[PDB]
Amino acid sequence: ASMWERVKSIIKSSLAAA
Amino acid sequence: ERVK
Amino acid sequence: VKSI
Amino acid sequence: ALTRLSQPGLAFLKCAFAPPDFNTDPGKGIPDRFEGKVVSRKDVLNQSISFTAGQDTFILIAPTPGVAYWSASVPAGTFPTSATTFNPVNYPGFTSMFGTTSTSRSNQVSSFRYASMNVGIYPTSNLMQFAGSITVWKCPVKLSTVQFPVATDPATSSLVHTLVGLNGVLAVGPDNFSESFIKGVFSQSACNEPNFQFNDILQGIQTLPPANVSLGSTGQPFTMDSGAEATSGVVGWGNMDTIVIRVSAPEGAVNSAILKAWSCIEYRPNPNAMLYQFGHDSPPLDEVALQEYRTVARSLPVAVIAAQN
Amino acid sequence: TRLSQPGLAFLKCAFAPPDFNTDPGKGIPDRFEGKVVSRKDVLNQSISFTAGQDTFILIAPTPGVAYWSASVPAGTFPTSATTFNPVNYPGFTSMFGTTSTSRSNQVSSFRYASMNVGIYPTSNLMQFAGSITVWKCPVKLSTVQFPVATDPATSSLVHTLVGLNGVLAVGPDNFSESFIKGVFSQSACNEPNFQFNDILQGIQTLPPANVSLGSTGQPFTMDSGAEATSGVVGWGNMDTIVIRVSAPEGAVNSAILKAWSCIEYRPNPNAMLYQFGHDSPPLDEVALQEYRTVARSLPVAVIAAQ
Amino acid sequence: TAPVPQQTRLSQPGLAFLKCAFAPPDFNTDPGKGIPDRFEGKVVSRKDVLNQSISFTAGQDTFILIAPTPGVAYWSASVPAGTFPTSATTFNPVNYPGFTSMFGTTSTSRSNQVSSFRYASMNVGIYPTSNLMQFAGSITVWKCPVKLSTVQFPVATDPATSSLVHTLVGLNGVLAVGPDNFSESFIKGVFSQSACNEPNFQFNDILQGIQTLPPANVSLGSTGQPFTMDSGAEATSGVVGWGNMDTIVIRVSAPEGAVNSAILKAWSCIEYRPNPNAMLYQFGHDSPPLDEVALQEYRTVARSLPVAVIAA
RNA sequence: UUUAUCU
Repeated sequence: ASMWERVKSIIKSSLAAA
Repeated sequence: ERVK
Repeated sequence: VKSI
Repeated sequence: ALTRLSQPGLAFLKCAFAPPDFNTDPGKGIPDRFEGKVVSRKDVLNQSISFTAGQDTFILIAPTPGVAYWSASVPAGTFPTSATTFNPVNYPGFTSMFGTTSTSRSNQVSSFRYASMNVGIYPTSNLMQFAGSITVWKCPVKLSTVQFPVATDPATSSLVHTLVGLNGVLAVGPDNFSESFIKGVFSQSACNEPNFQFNDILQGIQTLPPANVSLGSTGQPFTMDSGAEATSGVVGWGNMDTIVIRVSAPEGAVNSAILKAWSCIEYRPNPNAMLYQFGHDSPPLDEVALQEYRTVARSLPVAVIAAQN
Repeated sequence: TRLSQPGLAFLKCAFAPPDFNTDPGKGIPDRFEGKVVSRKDVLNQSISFTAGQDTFILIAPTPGVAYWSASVPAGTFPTSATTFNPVNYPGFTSMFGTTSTSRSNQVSSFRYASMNVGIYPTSNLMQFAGSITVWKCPVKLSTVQFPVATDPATSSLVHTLVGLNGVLAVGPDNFSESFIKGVFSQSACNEPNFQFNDILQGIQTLPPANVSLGSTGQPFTMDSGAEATSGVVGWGNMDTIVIRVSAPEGAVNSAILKAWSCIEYRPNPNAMLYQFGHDSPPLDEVALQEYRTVARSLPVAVIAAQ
Repeated sequence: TAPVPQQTRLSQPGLAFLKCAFAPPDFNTDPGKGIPDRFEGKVVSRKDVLNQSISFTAGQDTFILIAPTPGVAYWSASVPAGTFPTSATTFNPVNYPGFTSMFGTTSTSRSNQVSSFRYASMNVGIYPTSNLMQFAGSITVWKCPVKLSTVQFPVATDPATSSLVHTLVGLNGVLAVGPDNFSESFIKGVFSQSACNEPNFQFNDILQGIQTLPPANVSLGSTGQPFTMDSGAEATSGVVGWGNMDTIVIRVSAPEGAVNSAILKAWSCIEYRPNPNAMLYQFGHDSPPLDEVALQEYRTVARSLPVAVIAA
């Protein structure tokens, strides 16, 4: 897994979690 | 406008 | 404390 | 999710967490509640390095404008002694923006604000003679002063800048990443302040402690040499947790590697500064960008493998 | 949407001429709600220009001081030899005592709400001549260290102003206009959020006496004068305003000058003014975004009579 | 002429955090992850509590204050009845238990345990142990907007120079009795809290080498400060940083021929950036995520709370 | 009608 995907992974993860 |  |  | 953020607050995010991936990241600056003309310049430094065998060479990534990193070599198995001195490695074009004398630093621009700190390490050795390990932790260093009395006629107590959270450097921090040299490593640093503030530029500071000042009198563990005032120099101290990197080179080792630095940074131009032509006002604040920056900064490992930059 | 009246009165003194707005506004609508005191400061004064000389004026975030003016020969910029004198808003002496070591008694810290300045020409059609141009320099207050050879030898530090340099040459973007059309201008916050700046003791001149100007790095000197008459209290987070004013020699240039900035201070319990102070107004998100938006919106300066 | 062309469910940490600010030390409230700081950085919070039982020299108005400075619980100054502080009188440090462990013995090595500390709350309490007819006098309190500044001046020397050092401002509002205060019969004791001085919870850097203030070799006249500060032995105590907190001011008038004996509690929650090397570094957790409910509550409570309250 | 993004 690349870096922009360890980044965009916690983005749709924290933005979806709420 | 700019005054209110 | 804890009024409102 | 990603369709919620403003477009300026995105080039800002790429410049912050994943600068390596998009070959070009001008960025639109920080979506801060504050909008004013400012210039967003991203720094990139490429450096090929050879490590002294039998010696742990230490590296420092501090939020100092114009200079990407500091280094010193110390015998293996040991940490920096008070006698050890560090040297800087400017970012391409340092001379251009901060003049030649410590008295010229401020003319190019007045203040700065750090966006990101990005570091890369790429093993450039053969798999047969490479040996050793890379260790990393982040140190919360801040810049401040210390006043001590001096006997002159009449006697007075001069007060000067000193650095705190320094000694944290000697021991391998609890929160760290450790791995075999060959895998190399990438990592970044986030703002250590609740809000992003503008730190002013500092003049006349070639080295710390400054001349005529005895070390330890500062309480600081070691010395920082900017060197010639014309060659290099120290401008300011960003609110960024400085990153620390140790490289253990077991004796008889053949360890070399390429190094890359991504410092997304914003300054404010002076009208006489010819650079002012490309200044674009700080993009309007975008609430989610600020949530994401904070959120992801907190979710990221201290460091990661080189192959996974 | 709808905002509160304290966050509106604040918007008004900051962006409405001092003709329309009479009240300074209970305070700045921010997180902070501790005991503060707002005082809108207005300096009214008529002045005539030295003929044949180009006079430069600066509106700096220095409390109790309207501006700093000095004159240089036509078409030339400030040189190491030139120095600026400040003009005090009324009753300055009244709150910053008489000596530099007496600035802290009345109040302990501050921050600027807005900083506005204007010019209404008096000259008649046949006598007036020249131009007035304007740009804003992002000036900050820094500190500079250097070695000193005494026995024993040591390295002392001294306050210095950075961004000082931008003043020599006119800004890439500016308000260039005929002296007869006058001008109105304003300065806004230089930081994302509003922070309190402590008061400054013992500062009268910069570079301070006993300090070579070369070592300081700044282009020109600044003298407050006698501790009694004036003084340098503090340096707010606000871009500074620069203004050149060409005065052709065969000419008569008369004009009125208004300069008012609303501002907030932290009264000292002892202080004889502590009683007027009210608590800082509650947070107002609508007004903050509007303050920032109108800031980016307004031009460098506008023609007078507008 | 041609015209020119110009081109109700606040996160649990703000539940434990808000309780740090206005909840007594008997509630045994915990420090919590920290402040709902926008910042998520690594920090270790600590609740400092100090109990001091003391007697008051009668006929002497003892003036005490709470220091926004870490490591010291309060400062004590004493003077004749009806009199105020003077250029002659100096204040004595009275550090929190275990001070020496975090700042070491030398004034220069104050920095190593931690780089910077940000204040959470600052509270103080007084309880009287005096019987009914043996006690006398009154207590009076007001808060002060004391900030750490710096003064610049030139002292002739060859070569001549302008050395400048730290000087505290707002000490002038320390002599006269504040307009907004709480005054009561010594016996009724008193309780009080302090709020954040600024809207931002920025980290105040830790300083070194400051033992006395005005620092040595400097006239108290050339500093502007009303009186002196005893750093005390450098190894016993020192002042590292100045918190952006309103400083509290309490004085107790001891009329002649009266014995006043009462205990004293002082606590405060703080967050510090742990040194990588430090032992303390291993307890540290992250500054809890930014919560808007608690951040606005902390401020609404500051304006609602009276200057001081009865002991009971 | 023309020349930096998101699935």
